Amino acid sequence: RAKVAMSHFEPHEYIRYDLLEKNIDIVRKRLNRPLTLSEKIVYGHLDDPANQEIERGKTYLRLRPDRVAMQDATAQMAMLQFISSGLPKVAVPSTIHCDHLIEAQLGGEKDLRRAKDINQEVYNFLATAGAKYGVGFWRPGSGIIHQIILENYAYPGVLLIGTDSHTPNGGGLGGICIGVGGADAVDVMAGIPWELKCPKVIGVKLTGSLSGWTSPKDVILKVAGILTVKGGTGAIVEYHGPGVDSISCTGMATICNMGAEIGATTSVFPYNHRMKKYLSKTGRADIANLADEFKDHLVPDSGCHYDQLIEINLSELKPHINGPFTPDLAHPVAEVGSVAEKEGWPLDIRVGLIGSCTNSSYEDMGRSAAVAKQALAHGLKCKSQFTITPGSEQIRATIERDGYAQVLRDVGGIVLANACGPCIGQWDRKDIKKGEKNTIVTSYNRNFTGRNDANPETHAFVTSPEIVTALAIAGTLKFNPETDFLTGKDGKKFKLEAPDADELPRAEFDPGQDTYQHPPKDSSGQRVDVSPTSQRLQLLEPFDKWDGKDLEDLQILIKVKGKCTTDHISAAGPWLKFRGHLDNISNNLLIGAINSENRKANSVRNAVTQEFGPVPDTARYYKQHGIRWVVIGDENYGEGSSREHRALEPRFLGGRAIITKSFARIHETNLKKQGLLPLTFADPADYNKIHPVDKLTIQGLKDFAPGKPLTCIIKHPNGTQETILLNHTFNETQIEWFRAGSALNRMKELQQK
Ligand SMILES: O=C(O)C[C@@](O)(C[N+](=O)[O-])C(=O)O
Ligand code: SF4
Repeated sequence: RAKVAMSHFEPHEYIRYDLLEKNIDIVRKRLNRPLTLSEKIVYGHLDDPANQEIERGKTYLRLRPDRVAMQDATAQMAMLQFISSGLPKVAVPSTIHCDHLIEAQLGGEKDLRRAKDINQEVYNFLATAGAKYGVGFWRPGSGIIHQIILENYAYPGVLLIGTDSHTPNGGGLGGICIGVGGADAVDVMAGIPWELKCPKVIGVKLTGSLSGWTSPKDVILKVAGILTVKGGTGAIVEYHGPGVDSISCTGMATICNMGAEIGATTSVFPYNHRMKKYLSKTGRADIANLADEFKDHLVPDSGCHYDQLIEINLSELKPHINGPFTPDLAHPVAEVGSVAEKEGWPLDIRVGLIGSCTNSSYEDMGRSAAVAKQALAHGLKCKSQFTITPGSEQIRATIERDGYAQVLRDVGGIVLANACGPCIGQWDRKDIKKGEKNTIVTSYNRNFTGRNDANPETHAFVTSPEIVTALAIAGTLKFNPETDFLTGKDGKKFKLEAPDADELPRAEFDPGQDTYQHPPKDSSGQRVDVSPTSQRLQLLEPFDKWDGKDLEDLQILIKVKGKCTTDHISAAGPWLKFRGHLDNISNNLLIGAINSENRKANSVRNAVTQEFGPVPDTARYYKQHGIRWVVIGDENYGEGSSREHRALEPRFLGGRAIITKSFARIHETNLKKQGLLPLTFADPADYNKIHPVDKLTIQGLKDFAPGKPLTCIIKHPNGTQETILLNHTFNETQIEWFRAGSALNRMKELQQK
């Protein structure tokens, strides 16, 4: 066909639209119905399109992703498990991005230099394992994973998996980009088919066009409010309609990115002329030309069916700000000042933070600079503290060159290193004490309790970068940039004009400094060294195989009440230090979950000693004494970030099963991967039949089968027993993971020994 390379760093790996077309055509001859865009890309990547059972919401698809991307907080454990597989080289184009371990303290260069010294052991390990297994390495300072992927690796029609739940960002360039745990990335790096439950498809038809203060962020702040955080579970969100040509390519990436907050499998936009324009300005005009020739396969079929349709008229949409402790609590900016007042949310904004991969594009920085130049023209500067995170080195070098960084510095902003920083709590925040109630507004995406600064009483609101800038200048939520007046230096009242700015640089992007490290694909004789006394890295010891018996008289470690995110199960911030060390990071296990017994965090009753104490310590006491335990959870258990540490930590400390009303997708997959039993109540009311003191027996593991429920005997202290039924979503492939003790153990059994 054409021999067009997948990226500038892999000149030999060609885009296979011929394969994609061939597979779409085998499948549509079988289904004889129009296919949505996500169906064309996903089914076009099936391992076996002639025989695969295809039913939305029901069958597991065996897929062949084109590439794997990892960020350094999840890459360490993905690579420790790849190292246990014993396999010599990764099977597909794979990259590591070092963006999660650079703490914000002093700003830019200073924080990067400190991070490189503090994290040397870990950056060393990743660069060395990268050179040895043939994984490309983007050095600390290079940029945030999703911005480097949009700029270099995402293209129309790619199926990409990343060990990070905001991998959907890549949907802004017409690709299917899906968040997974590190063990799923090991399947694909090992060359074995990746499995994904066939998604439902929610269509969102966009009408009209954006005007004035409304930006692409408002489309997904509005959708999250409509769908709620559990509304997109098990579905891909597919944006379509005449209003799509009104959104820049980075804007589409913004909207696809935050679809992670409604639990969606991923989001996607159809190939159009805004993507073509972005591909040509990022050195990939040959890929835009090839996608023009396969354009029919990169847009939805006429008359395709969506399982749910939502319509949004971009011309009526007005600025939104969401939170404070969930991303789906939506408010127009115009009314948040009055709702805050009512609910007792601090009206004064201590810190305004722009950037992160969600909103650090050249157009986002240009629009924020446009608001900032107006304030400057009246002698004002920010009343709140103000920080700016560039998404990549190329964006930092280009906004520096075109003068936007200096405008943002002149209004009082501090430019932070090109890294997650305050977005996952890597922020040395000193202006408030812990427990001090305060408000910060961000252009980020998640705004859950204690995530930006480990203070549970910080009220974080997510909005667009131009609104964070307007509100940072005002210093209060009780300011609506569309209506209200500011007072300059000179005494005159003035109103902020709506920001206008170029979406892409008129000149080319300035690539900034050299940050990519290609693997020697020659040499590769590296020795990965993990010191046996390291506190940051530890090689894995395999988990135990199943004993062949039912699980009797299980102790409940904790029955959790309400929301239980993976930041409640395995907190980030300070614990990022131990992401490559399973025993040390297991000391945060479930310390944020609320115990229904006393409604406290990290305070559970030890059944033997009858002392209330920390959840980690109690689980290690049960493990030490041979007591197998269970977690009982509520709805959407495991919501959030993809970190497989939330599944590895309960396995390591002696847990056996997690029984909930429902699971978020990535966490449920991660639990199955590590040999635990994620089970749901066949009747959710049965959550109330189980009390912390009850013991449980799960029966029927001997004839464990797809679609057959498991029986659970609740043993009450007084001698009463109640039998209830538990559903599970295991197919046969996955029951083999459970019988072997984990998916990695099963893979190593298939290597003939
Ligand atoms: O797992 C991590 O490293 C944290 C993270 O960036 C990742 N994520 O999976 O969403 C987040 O947003 O919580
Ligand atoms: S922590 Fe924030 S900036 Fe980093 S990859 Fe996740 S969403 Fe993006």
